Amino acid sequence: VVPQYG
Amino acid sequence: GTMTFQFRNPNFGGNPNNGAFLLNSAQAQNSYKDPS
Amino acid sequence: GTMTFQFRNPNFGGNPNNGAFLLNSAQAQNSYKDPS
Amino acid sequence: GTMTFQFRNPNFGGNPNNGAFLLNSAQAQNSYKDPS
Amino acid sequence: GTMTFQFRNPNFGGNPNNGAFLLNSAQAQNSYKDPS
Amino acid sequence: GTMTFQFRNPNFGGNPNNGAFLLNSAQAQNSYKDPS
Amino acid sequence: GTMTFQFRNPNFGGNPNNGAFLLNSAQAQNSYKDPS
Amino acid sequence: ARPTLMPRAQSYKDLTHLPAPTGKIFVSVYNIQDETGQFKPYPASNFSTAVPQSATAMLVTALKDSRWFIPLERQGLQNLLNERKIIRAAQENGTVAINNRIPLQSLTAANIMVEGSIIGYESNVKSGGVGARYFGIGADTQYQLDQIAVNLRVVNVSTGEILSSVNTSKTILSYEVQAGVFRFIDYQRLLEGEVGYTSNEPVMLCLMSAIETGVIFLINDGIDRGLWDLQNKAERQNDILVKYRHMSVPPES
Amino acid sequence: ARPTLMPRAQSYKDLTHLPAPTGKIFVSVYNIQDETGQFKPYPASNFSTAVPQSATAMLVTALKDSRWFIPLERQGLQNLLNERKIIRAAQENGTVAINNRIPLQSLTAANIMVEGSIIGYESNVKSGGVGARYFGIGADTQYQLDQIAVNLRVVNVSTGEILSSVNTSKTILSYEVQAGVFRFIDYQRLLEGEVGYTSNEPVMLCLMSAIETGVIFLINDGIDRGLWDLQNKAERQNDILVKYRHMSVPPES
Amino acid sequence: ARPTLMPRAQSYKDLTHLPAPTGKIFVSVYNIQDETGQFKPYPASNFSTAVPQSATAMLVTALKDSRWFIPLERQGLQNLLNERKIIRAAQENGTVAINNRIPLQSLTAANIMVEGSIIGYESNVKSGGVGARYFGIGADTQYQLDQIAVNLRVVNVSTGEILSSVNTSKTILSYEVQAGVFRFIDYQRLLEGEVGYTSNEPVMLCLMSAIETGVIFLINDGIDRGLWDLQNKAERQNDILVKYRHMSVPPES
Amino acid sequence: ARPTLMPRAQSYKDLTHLPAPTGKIFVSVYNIQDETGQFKPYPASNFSTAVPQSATAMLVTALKDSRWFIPLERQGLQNLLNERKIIRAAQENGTVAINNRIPLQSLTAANIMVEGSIIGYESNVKSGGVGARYFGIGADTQYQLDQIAVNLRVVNVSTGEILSSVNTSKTILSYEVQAGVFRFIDYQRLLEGEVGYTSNEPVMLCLMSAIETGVIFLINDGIDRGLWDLQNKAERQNDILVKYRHMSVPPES
Amino acid sequence: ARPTLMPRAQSYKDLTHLPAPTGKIFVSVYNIQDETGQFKPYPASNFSTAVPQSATAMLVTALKDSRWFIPLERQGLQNLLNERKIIRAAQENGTVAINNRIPLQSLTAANIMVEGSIIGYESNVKSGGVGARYFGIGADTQYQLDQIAVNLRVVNVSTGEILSSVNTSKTILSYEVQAGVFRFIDYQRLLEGEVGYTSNEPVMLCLMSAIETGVIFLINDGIDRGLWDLQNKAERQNDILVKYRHMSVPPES
Amino acid sequence: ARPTLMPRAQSYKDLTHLPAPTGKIFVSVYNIQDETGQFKPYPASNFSTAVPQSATAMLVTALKDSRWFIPLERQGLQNLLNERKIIRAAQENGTVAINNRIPLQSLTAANIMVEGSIIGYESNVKSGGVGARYFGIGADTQYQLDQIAVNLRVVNVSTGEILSSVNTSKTILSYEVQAGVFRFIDYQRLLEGEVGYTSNEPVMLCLMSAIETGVIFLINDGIDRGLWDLQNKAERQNDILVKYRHMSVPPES
Amino acid sequence: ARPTLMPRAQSYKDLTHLPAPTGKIFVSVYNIQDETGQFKPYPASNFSTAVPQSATAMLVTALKDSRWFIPLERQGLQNLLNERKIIRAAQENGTVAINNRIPLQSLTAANIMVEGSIIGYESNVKSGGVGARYFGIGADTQYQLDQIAVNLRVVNVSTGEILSSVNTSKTILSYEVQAGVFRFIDYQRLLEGEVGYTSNEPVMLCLMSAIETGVIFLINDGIDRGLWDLQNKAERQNDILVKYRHMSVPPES
Repeated sequence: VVPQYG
Repeated sequence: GTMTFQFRNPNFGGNPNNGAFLLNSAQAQNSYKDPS
Repeated sequence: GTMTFQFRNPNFGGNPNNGAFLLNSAQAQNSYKDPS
Repeated sequence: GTMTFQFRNPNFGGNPNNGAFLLNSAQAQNSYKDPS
Repeated sequence: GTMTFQFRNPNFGGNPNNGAFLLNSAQAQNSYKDPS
Repeated sequence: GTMTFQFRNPNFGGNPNNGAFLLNSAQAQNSYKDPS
Repeated sequence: GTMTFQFRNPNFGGNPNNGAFLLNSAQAQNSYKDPS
Repeated sequence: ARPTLMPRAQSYKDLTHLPAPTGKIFVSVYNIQDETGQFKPYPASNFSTAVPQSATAMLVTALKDSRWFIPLERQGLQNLLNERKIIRAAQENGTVAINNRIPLQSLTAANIMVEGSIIGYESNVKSGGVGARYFGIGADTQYQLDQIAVNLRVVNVSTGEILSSVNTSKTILSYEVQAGVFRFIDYQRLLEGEVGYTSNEPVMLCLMSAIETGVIFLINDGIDRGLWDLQNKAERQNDILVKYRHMSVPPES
Repeated sequence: ARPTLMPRAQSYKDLTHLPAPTGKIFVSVYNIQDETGQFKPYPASNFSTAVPQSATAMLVTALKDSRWFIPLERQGLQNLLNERKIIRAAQENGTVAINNRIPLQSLTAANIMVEGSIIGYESNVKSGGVGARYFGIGADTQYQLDQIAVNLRVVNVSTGEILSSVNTSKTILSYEVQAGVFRFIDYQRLLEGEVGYTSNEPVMLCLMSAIETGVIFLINDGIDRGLWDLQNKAERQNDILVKYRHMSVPPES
Repeated sequence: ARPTLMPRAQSYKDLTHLPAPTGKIFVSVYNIQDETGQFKPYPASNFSTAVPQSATAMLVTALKDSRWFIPLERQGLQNLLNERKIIRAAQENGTVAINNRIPLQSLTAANIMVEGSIIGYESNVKSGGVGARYFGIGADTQYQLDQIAVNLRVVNVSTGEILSSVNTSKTILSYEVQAGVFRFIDYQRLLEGEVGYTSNEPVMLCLMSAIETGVIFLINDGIDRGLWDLQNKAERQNDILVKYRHMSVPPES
Repeated sequence: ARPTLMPRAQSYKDLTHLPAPTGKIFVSVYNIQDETGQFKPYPASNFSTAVPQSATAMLVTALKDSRWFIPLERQGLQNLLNERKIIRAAQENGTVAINNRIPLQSLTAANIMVEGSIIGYESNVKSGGVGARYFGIGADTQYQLDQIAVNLRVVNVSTGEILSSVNTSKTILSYEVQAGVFRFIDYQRLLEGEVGYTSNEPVMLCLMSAIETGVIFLINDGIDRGLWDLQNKAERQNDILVKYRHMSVPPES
Repeated sequence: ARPTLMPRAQSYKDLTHLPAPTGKIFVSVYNIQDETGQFKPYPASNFSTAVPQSATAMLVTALKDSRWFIPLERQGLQNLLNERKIIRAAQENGTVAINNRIPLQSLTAANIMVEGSIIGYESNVKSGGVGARYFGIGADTQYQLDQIAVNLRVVNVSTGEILSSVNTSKTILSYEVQAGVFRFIDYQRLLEGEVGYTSNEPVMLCLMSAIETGVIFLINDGIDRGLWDLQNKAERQNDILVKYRHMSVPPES
Repeated sequence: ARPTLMPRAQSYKDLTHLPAPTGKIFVSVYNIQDETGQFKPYPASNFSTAVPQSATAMLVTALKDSRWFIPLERQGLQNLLNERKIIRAAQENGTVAINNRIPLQSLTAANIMVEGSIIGYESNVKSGGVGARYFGIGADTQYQLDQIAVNLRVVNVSTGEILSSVNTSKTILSYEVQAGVFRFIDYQRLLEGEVGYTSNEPVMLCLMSAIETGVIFLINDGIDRGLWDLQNKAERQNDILVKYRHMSVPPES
Repeated sequence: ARPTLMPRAQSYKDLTHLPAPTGKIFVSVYNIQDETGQFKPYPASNFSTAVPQSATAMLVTALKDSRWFIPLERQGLQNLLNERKIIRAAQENGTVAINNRIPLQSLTAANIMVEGSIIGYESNVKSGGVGARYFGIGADTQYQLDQIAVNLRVVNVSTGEILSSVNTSKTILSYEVQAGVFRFIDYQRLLEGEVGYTSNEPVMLCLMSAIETGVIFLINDGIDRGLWDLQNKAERQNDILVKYRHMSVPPES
């Protein structure tokens, strides 16, 4: 994955 | 590519070379005789 | 693009090639006979 | 290479030089006499 | 060098200057009289 | 310099301007009358 | 500068424009009548 | 005329209504070069490129409207670092103005970085035309269509591998409709008329819609390979996603 | 003729009467490049660009008249730092003149920095013309319209993210009206006349009005996303703002 | 028209269904130069190259869809190292954002690196045409075919030797079909018509299919010389592999 | 002919009789670039610019005659620093000549620095012409008008903000009047005559008058916003100032 | 059409079946420059070279298929050293991935290094044509042949002497066959036809076969001068070797 | 022909008889650039400038003949410093020749430095012509006049302010007179003649007279503003000075 | 033809018989640039300059034959310093050859240094021609004259002032004489002939004679202002000197 910050 | 509009008639803004073909193709087509 | 004004008549400042078409299209149109 | 479409007729958008050959090759081919 | 194919006839895609030579060389060669 | 071969005849791949000189120089040379 | 040799005749490798002057200057010079 | 927003194709209305993720992804777009190598032919100038050199600023807009990405400006990074040097050199002294009194935080850096190019431009793929004239009066049409192609690939900035890469295409249609009259109406009079119209699709606008298509192919592929999650598994079957999932099989020629 | 102010479109009268904010925003505009890549065709020179290279000085003017921004000169920053070096090297000695005796404060630096480009220029999008001649006497018209597009994006200088980005467009209209007479009036006389007129919209002026439109799209979007506040919440429904808020849906083609 | 995926030839459907390996091979593709040296002739611009400059981004896509390779981005390595410097300089301070709090690992580096060039482009290898006209009515065809060639070689990064090298070719076909009428129908009337159509194969698309062919020649040769193993020895006789193994004898002229 | 002063427009007679300030303002003009990007078309050379590259030396003259500014030479600053190095290196030794025995003071530096560009040049905005010929004898006129625009902005050198910015425009008028006779007077004789005359407004001279207008817009705006004071408040209603204050509303199109 | 392997001449079938040596020779090919200096004439672009710039990648392929040499990549040496720096900088830390855990060995370096150039390109060495037309119907042919020449020399890397050097040549044949009819068939009808065909040998392909010939002249000369041994002395009289040993006497003109 | 001095206009005879000062002023002229940007049109070369690049060496001559200035060579300063390095390095040793045994003094440096540019060049400001032919015999004239403008400004080298600045102009007149005969004199004979003559004023010579005028405007202005004194107050009313003082009001257009 | 000395004008015979000084003056000539900026028009190449770039080597010859100056080579100073470094590095060791065993003295340096430029070149200052033809037989002439101008100034190397400066001019005359016959002699025969001849003065030779004139103006002016002395005061009235002293008043136009 790639990190999602929201 | 790019389409530019140009008049095909040298009466308007156009290439003056096809004027001689334009008048010769019209005078080979008229059927109108002299009214007398 | 850019529209430049040019005379279509070689009497004025214009392309000299359509002079022969201009006089031939006018002499194919005149109906005036010789007055006598 | 690259094939571009062009009309071979100066009535449409085309080279105005072959108009004189186009009308001369058609008037050397017509068999139609004057109806009277 | 590089040989590109081109039609020698202005009826097809070709140089429009040799149309007048093409029709003059054919009308100097025909022997066909008018059938009547 | 470099000598490139070119046909001098517009029937083959050649400059179309000397077609009118080629036919005029041949029709000024023929002595053949009409057989009848 | 540099002198390049060129034929002045369009029969050989030359400028095709002076063919019409070459034949007209020769047919204005011949005195040979038709033998009969 | 009066100015307005840049007009959009169906792809922008398709891109805007994408389903919501759980969180947005920080992304840097450094440079998208004009790798076509193609310039415009005659009668245009010898120096004018066929494709505009602004594909970098088109992707960053398209990522921003997608509601999935938060782009970080790296194209004007040399100007952004110069503005922070003007702050930071003044922060040591007491000569700060009323603005920028608070200490600035460092640059936000991204987890991915999408980059790519415009992979070739081909002019006059197809051409044609139909003309016809009866006695004095006739008409003719023409058309030429060009083709453009855009590569986009997503790079993981931690390792350096390339996660996904797509190629989208677009056909630039140009046509022309004309009609003319040159005829002898009743003896020694010459009627004559001409009406024409052309239309060129702007390659500036077809490049924007080819990039907007390539973002939806990037976003939908990430949901497939597990690169990132949607906010709901039930919206896997979204009607915008299944439109761009049944296009994943390429056309044949 | 005599010189005057540069003429303005409806967008400048639209931009000037914007509602008042609480405070102005310091902004730096470094460079707006001509990313169109398009040069002028024949009969113009091969080197002349189609779009002028002065889009940087057009935005800084448009931000200044907006009564919302205080721009800081960063285009002539290399000349501005050289003038302060002439002061500061003289300030250490006693050789200061009567001016500049007081110590200068540091450079004011900005909170945002708007940058962008001219995203493509497309010539001859539409063309047409109607001509008609009866016996000797007739007239004809023509038109060509070009298209320009300008990107503008606002960068937060603290973090580096891009807060908002808009694309505005403008159509440059050029036309030509002409009429001519070539006719044999009574035997062996030739009457002849010609009257024509053209008009090209200046792309220098359409670029200025496409940038002035893009600033109002930037300012109105900031009130929507809460980037900055108006001076009164009751002026959210201003009749200039709702004109540019109902244009936020783009046109379709 | 509307954008879609880039269309593919038979080689991409041939490349996708390759048999599965045991593991994938990390590979770096640095640069594939346009070593043809050929530019486009008249009436195109003097500066436009005949082959697009994007052969690097075409191979990395073709290696990625092959399900055999994991490419690592080295073309944007100068931009990738700049993004990690923004992280790593912030990692020493406490000014990291909520993202990138974890320490990043080093760059993944490859075991092989495929590189190569486009070895020459030759225009108008064959040309021809058949035209014929009877009285007034006739038609004509033409065709020109160009040729492209792509070199690809796999380099072992440990020692520096070249493991395998292949040259693939492709013929770009362009043709034109036209028919015209110029005839005197019944006295003093002139019937006249013209219908034509051309078609150029895009060299952007033939370059993509010449690279996709060269990858299958690279993969199949590695199974022969023991560079890498398939997942099963029984799938040595795969019907895609034996198609590209009976093409290993080159054509003769 | 014999040389004289450069001719001036109405703006220079308008600029010279400005009301007196309390004191003059030191100002540096570094560089005013030709940001038009436009070169001259055929039959001129491909390299000749449409606007002269000397807008820097035109503003410094216009500021000097205004009786409001004391300009400081920064364009030849690299030559001015080299002359002072020849003095200062000789001042340490006893090898000074009879001149320059006294120690020189440092460079006077400015409080403001006006800079700007030429924002675009547009050729053939309007064109037209009327020609008419009766039997043998007739005449014709033509005209073309170009357009130029100049930006000027005043920068505070202490902080770096931009105090005021104006855009002035000017239309370069070119026309041509011609008349000709070609007629058969009495049998087998040919009378023939032609008289013509053209006139081009020099763009060198219209650029000078567009800059001289922009200085009065800069000076009058400073009295409005309180940047600097007049010598008397009663001369706020000066008849030159109210001419350039009722022009502050721009023209509409 | 569909892509395939690059077609080969008789020289590649001649090169592949060379007799076996005792061992292979490591060889580096750095650069083979286009030392012809010749560009393509009209109607091609002024910038397009007559010979492709990819003679380096053609020799390395030809040495590889010869079953005598193991080439080492030195053309992409700057990219190969950059990949090993990414490994070696990570090898010191514990941040190596699962690949490249083992320490890499140094670069394999060669005992010889073959280099050379393309020594001149001459266009239109011979030209001719035969045309003939009887009444209305005829045909014509043409031909032009160009010439290319390639130098290759083997350098001992220990001392620096040149062991052997050969020059191989190749003639690029281009021809054209055309036939046309223009004749009056029965009264006032015009029969007319035209059929033509050209063929250009690709200079991309003749350069490849001139290099493949020069390798066999290099290999066979080494067996003569004792530079390297065959696997058996009885295969000195191989029928491929005696073909290229009785060609060692050059043609005369 | 035989060479002579360069011919002079009325301005050089006007400049030479200026009244005497009390002392001369040392002055450095570094560079006067061709800031016109204008090149010569067809049929001249594309690279030839319209104004010669030697305006620096024209001013230094004009200052020298004025009997008011002592110019110091700064254009060949890089060559002058190299000659003194050859002396000074030999002066330390005993290897000096019979010349230069005495120690040289330092460079004389100036109190002012005049610099400037050629502010624009405009071709074909006015054109015209009158032609007329009766039966066989006639004549015609033409004229074209160009315009040049030169800026000169005096810089105080101590502070850096600009003391005075003037702009001088000059009109380059070119004309042509021609007459021709083509007539049938008595039957089948053709008389024919033609006599013509043109004249171009040299722009090399009009540039020299525009600079010589600008020096008298600089010298006369210094007597007005008290920059320097005449040798007698009674010669304030000199008849050369009052000619250039009643020209200080510029012409109007 | 066979080579010989370069032909000389009257100025070289005028320069050689100058009266004798007391001693010669060492002089350095560094560079005389082609400051005309003018290139040759069509049909010459676009790159060929109108004036040759060898004015430096023409002055050094002209100073040498004058029997007044001893020139020192500074144009090949970079090659002269390299030859002395080869000596001096060998002089420290015992490896000097039989030549150069003695230690060399330092470079002789000069007291003055004359430098200058070619101040403009103007083509077609005057043109004309007279042609006339009666029946079949006639003739015509033409002429064009160009103009060149050379600046030379003498710089004192001790202080740096300019002692004297002169401008010399020269007119390059080109003409053409032609006659032709085209006539019908007795019936159907065409006599025809043509004889022509042109002559261009070489601008290489007029530049040499304009420099040789400028040296005599430099030498004669030095005797007037007391820069240097003749060997006898009685030869002040030399008949070569009074020829160039009564030319010191310039011509008027």
